[PDB]
Amino acid sequence: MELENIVANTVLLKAREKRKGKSKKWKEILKFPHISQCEDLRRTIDRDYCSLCDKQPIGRLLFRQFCETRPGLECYIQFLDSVAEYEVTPDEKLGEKGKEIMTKYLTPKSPVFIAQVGQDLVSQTEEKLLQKPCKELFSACAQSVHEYLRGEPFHEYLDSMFFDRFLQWKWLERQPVTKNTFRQYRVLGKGGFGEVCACQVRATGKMYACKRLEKKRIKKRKGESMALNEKQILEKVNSQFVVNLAYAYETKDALCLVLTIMNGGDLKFHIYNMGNPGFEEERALFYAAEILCGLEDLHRENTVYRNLKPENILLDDYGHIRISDLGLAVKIPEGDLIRGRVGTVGYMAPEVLNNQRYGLSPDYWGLGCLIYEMIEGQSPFRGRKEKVKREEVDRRVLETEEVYSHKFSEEAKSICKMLLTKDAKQRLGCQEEGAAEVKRHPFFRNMNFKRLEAGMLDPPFVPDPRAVYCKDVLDIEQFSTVKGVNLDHTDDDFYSKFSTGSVSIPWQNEMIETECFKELNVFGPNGTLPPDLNRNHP
Ligand SMILES: NC(=O)c1cn([C@@H]2O[C@H](CO)[C@@H](O)[C@H]2O)c2ncnc(N)c12
Ligand SMILES: [K+]
Repeated sequence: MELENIVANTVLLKAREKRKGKSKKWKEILKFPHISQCEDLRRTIDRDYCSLCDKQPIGRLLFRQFCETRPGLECYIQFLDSVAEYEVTPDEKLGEKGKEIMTKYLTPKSPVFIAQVGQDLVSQTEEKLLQKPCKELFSACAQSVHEYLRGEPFHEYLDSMFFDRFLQWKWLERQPVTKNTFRQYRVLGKGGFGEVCACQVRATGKMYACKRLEKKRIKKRKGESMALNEKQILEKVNSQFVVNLAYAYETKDALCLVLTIMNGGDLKFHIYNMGNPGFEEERALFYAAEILCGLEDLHRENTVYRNLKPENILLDDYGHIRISDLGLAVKIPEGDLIRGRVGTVGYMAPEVLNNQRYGLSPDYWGLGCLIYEMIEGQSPFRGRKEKVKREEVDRRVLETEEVYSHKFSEEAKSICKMLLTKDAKQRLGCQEEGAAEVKRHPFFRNMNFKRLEAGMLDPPFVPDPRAVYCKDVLDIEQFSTVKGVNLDHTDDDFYSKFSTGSVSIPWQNEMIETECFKELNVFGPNGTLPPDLNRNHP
C-alpha cells in the first residue's frame, strides 16, 4: 500500500462523518448584520409571494414562523402541511386520510377550521372523495389558501421582523466566495478542463464536489462557450437526478463549479471494480429508471445530453443516482437538428458517427447502452478489456448488431434492442411521446415511476459510509502541463459572467441542512426584537 492513498481516504472519510465539521468562528462569519445595512437589498428584492414564501427555503420557514405567531394563520399552515402528508399516503389509505383533513379543517365547527377556501369548493371537493381516492384531491383547496396567503398575510409578513430577518439572511447569501470559503480534499476524478475533488465549506461543514476548470486549458482548447454553457445548464435544470449547482467562483488559475457530492461513486466503478462484471438486473432497473427521469427533466427544457456513459452516473449516500458532466449538453432550437461529432468512443449513436444532423435521439441510444452494460458487464460494441482501434468500434456501432446472453431477461433484452435501434426514427423513446413510451416498456413493469420521482422507493444497494467507492488518488489519470499560454484581459469578461457566486436556493438549503439557520435564527425573549433588528440602537 501507498500512504498517499491511505491518508487521502481517511481524511476524506473523517470529514464526511464535534461541531459537525464547522469552523471555530462560524457564528462570527455568519453573524447577522444590523438591519440598517440591508436597505439596498430591501429595494432590490422582488416582492413575490411564491419566491419569498415558498421557493426560497429560508424565506419559506420565516413566513411560516410568522404565521405561527397568529392562531388565525397557524391553521392555514397546518392545512398545507396535512395536504402534503395526504399527497404521500398510500393509495390504500388515501380514502381514510382524506377524511381527517375534511373533518379537521373543512367543517364549520372544526377546531382548526379554515374559512378562506369557499363553501362551494369544500363541497366540490367533498363529492370527489366518494368518487375515488386521489393524491391530487386538495389541489384546488391548497390553491385557494395560497390565494389568500399571498394577499394580506403576505404584506403583513413583509412589514414584520421576520422579513427583516430574511433580508439579513440574504445579506449573508450575497457575501463573496473565495478559495478561503472551502477546504479541498482528495481528487475524485479527472474530467473536462480540470479535476474533480471533494471540498467542504469551512463555515457550515457541508460536503461538496469541486469540479475545477483550469483557465489555461479552456483557452488552449477554445472551450470557453462550452464551459459557460455547462454552468448555465446546471443552473437552469432543477431535477432530483442531476447534480445541482451550489457555487460558481473564480481562482487565479481556474473556474470552479461546486456540485452535489456523491459519496457512492460512479457506476463504472460499481460495474467493473466491485466483484464480477455488472450487477443484478434489480440494480440496473432502479438505476435505469432514475436516469430516465433525469433525462426526462433535461428534455423538458429541450436539452440533449450526448454524454451518457457509466462513469457519468453517480451514487449518493442513500443509493440514488444523478447524471453528471453536462458539459456536452446544448439547448435545442425547436424544430431543428444539430451537427456535432461529439461523444465517447463506443457510446456515440449512429447519427453522430456519420456527422449527421440529429435531435434528442442520441440520449436514448445511451440509455440502452447503459442498461446493456450494467447487465452484461461490457459495452454493447466493445470487449471488457479489448484493444480496438477507434475505426472498428465506430464501424460496429453502425454495421454490426449487439449480442445478448443468458444474463438478460426477456424484458431487459427487449428494452435494449428497442433502445439500441440503428435507425433513430424507429427508436424507443425517440417518438413524439418522448420518455412516456419508455416508461411503459415491460422492463418497467414493477417500477411505479410516479412513486420513484417522489422518492418513496428504497434503493436496492446502499453504499457503506466508511468506504470510498472510487479509484485511489494515485490511480487517477492526470493532465500534461499546459505551456505557452498567457491569460489575457480579453478573457476577463468570460470569467466574470461565469463566476456569479453562490446559488440562492442551494445556499439556503446548506444553512438549513447544517443547522446553521436553526442555531442562528433566534430573536429576543418573549418574541421581542433582538438587537440586530432593533432600530433604536445597534
Ligand atoms: N462531475 C461530477 O459531478 C463528479 C464527478 N465525480 C467523479 O469524477 C469521475 C469523472 O471524471 C466520476 O466517474 C466520479 O468518480 C464525482 N464524484 C463525486 N461527486 C461528484 N459530484 C462527481
Ligand atoms: K459488480
